[PDB]
Amino acid sequence: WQARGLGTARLQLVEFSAFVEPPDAVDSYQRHLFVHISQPPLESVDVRQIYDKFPEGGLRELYDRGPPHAFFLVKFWADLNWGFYGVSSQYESLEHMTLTCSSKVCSFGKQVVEKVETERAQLEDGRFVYRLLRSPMCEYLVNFLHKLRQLPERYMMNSVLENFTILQVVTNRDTQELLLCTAYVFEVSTSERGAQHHIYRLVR
Ligand SMILES: *C(#N)N1[C]C2=C([C]1)C([N]C1=[C]C(C(F)(F)F)=[C][C]=[C]1)=[C][C]=[C]2
Repeated sequence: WQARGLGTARLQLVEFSAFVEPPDAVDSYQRHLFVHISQPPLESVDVRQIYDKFPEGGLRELYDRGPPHAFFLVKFWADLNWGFYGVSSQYESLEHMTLTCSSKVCSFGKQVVEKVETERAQLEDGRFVYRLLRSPMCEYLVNFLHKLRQLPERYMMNSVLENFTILQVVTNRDTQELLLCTAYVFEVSTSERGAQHHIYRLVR
């Protein structure tokens, strides 16, 4: 009954990216992905080890109310060499729901920006999809990339990214119940390698 991917029986994640398109993309399009998830049981990380990096809206509260199986950790190795900055998310379910998608950016485990969005069902192939596509990146985060990208040393980037975390909570708006809560922790990938992720189940 343990998850094989990032999702529950009640809300799969299909794809997720954050990307930059250069102003030169109007003529000859190209995409650069800082992070990307496109979609044997997932490896397991104790939720108590990563309380310190998120508020106390907090990870402890949200796991306490549950459900435990909805909680996931993604480590990202960002690709940080490369305009419009966008984040695209897509989800699926078998229910018609209305989704509310709360993205908390935390620096040293304090909330620094929050984004909250709604997306309603679109029935496609017996399936409900929720397309949150090309949402413009929050200005702090685009600034946090340009500043982070000019660091002399990648261990400096990881040192900064050590204290930079993001908490996404996806809830049915109507029923107010939690569907999917994802903890993001960041490293920089080396320049020759592109973006990577490892996805864990948060347990207790
Ligand atoms: C703001 N803040 N944002 C616009 C937005 C965001 C961030 C997310 N969350 C998210 C962002 C990243 C990355 F920093 F861009 F890599 C990684 C994971 C989650 C989601 C939707 C819109």
